[PDB]
Amino acid sequence: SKNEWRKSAIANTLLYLRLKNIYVSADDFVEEQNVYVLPKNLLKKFIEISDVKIQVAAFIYGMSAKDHPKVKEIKTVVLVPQLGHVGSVQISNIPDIGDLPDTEGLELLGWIHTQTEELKFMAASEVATHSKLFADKKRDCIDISIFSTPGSVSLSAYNLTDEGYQWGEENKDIMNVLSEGFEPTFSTHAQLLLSDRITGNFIIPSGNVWNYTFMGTAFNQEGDYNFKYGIPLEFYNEMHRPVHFLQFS
Repeated sequence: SKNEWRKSAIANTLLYLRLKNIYVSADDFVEEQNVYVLPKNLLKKFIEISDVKIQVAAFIYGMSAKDHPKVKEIKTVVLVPQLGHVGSVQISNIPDIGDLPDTEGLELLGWIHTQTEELKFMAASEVATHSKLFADKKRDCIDISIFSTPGSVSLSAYNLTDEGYQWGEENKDIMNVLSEGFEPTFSTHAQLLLSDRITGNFIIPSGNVWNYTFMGTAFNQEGDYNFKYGIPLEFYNEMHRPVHFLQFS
């Protein structure tokens, strides 16, 4: 619907106001665990480009800080082609950004995403998505979950347990008419800090578009996509609107 598209784009124009009230998860320090540090500028943009209803996700990359090897500063957010849902998101593969400058020395740290339900653990869909991405690759990757609701955003970071990965691998394609054997205790608290004392940037798809929610037939979940440094488009940018052509070859 043209009218619904117009209304939904307007609804997102107020998302910047949620950055006026930011809540970050905190717990007793554990010296054996890493501390993950998110630049405020990345959070601001990430929220600005998100949706009030449909989940939006991206990969986080970074490296150790100067003061301490166990402080991981997030340098770059990689927005990859995805197809979002209420309560879940289909994310394309861990991206190849090796051909880009200043990517040497960057570690894959995990993923970041928005959600519209307040929880104290990774949801069933979160667990499945996380396992699909990281189970055979890098199990120490974190999940930064952002509860986005009128007036505010709340940030919590999680690790997935081996039990969590085990169960996630048994649920390969998502449809939450499911969740048999799901346990809220599959995830543990990871240590997160928000900081305006550091700044970060974005890597985006070579063709700019990342939101395939309304272009499902063109989405290639197992696609080999190309990437570049850039400014990410907002969810209801007109470039994300489906268009049709009649072909004569």
